Amino acid sequence: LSSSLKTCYKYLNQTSRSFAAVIQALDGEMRNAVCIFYLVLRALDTLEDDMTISVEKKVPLLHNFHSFLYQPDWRFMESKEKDRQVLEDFPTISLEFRNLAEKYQTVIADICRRMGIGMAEFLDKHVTSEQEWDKYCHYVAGLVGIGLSRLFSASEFEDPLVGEDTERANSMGLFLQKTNIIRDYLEDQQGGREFWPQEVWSRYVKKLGDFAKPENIDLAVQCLNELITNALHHIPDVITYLSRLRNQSVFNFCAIPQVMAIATLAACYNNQQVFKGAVKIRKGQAVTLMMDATNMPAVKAIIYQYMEEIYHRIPDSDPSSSKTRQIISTIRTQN
Ligand SMILES: COc1ccccc1[C@H]1OCCN([C@@H]2CCC[C@H](C(=O)O)C2)C(=O)CC(=O)N(CC(C)(C)C)c2ccc(Cl)cc21
Repeated sequence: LSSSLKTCYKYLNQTSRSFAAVIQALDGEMRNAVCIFYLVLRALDTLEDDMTISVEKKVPLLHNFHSFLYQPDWRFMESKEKDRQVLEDFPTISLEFRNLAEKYQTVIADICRRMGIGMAEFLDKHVTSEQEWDKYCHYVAGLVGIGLSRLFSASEFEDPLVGEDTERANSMGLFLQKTNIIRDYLEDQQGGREFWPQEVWSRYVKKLGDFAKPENIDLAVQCLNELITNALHHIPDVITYLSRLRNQSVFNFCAIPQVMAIATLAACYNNQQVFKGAVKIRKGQAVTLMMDATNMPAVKAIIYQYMEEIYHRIPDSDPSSSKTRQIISTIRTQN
């Protein structure tokens, strides 16, 4: 490994922690292409996230980020976020980008161009409709699923359908992103961020911060249940997506995040604790999920088990109850 690629893997371990191993297990040219894409997206996210960067400066940064990949000297020295090293040392990451085969460079660049446009559009707004929530999630997450899929197909480790079916790929990203958004309600509130869709929360309370107050806990949990029900709608696509993967290392890479998201949603379902802190699955639970999630029968078994758990906890008076039961039933009877 060049020193510059070695530095990239150091940043990958610093940024992705124990998921770094799963990336490092990817076969052949996939390994480096995903590592670099991971880092480049981390840089883009860090720009988007940084509230100390003004809108007039942020918009050009997001629009032009795809171009910076091709500018050997481009870096950004003014960030105040946790992962700011990937921006300060962007030249090292962009050098390794430019060492990828062109078929992987062009995927990453195109994705960054489109994600930038979409991120720039949401600087000025909160998410209103569920349709807008899917549009926002496409920009920040769904496009990541689509990019990764295109790397898998372009490397020829997976059939071209994996890269072409943008909707199944998009669903992979939306499932993770909506799960994060749901779970991070309170941490977001405290950082002054709002991602729950206004059209949903506005039917329970007047302001989204209201869900943190004790008198509204019943309403908060109803909204939580409704948004979780929304996220579950992506699981048929997730199953379809995973069922097409033929490469073991790619399977594990895609499957492990999804089962951990499923278990997280199950933990969060009808759970007051979402409104008081960060509900997380136990480390030993996570490890077992990661070790188990390596073939379709086992992933389906995990999904069905957590969905049955949710099913049996649905309160009769929950306003989303028959929608929750309906999507769980669809998932169960598909595979
Ligand atoms: C659409 O996303 C995928 C599709 C197929 C395969 C992998 C991913 C995903 O990585 C897995 C999620 N993840 C870990 C996995 C282990 C448990 C960890 C935990 O905190 O519990 C979280 C990540 O660190 C990265 C991440 O969150 N995203 C998803 C986003 C885009 C919704 C923010 C991500 C970013 C870039 C790249 Cl190159 C991949 C990924």
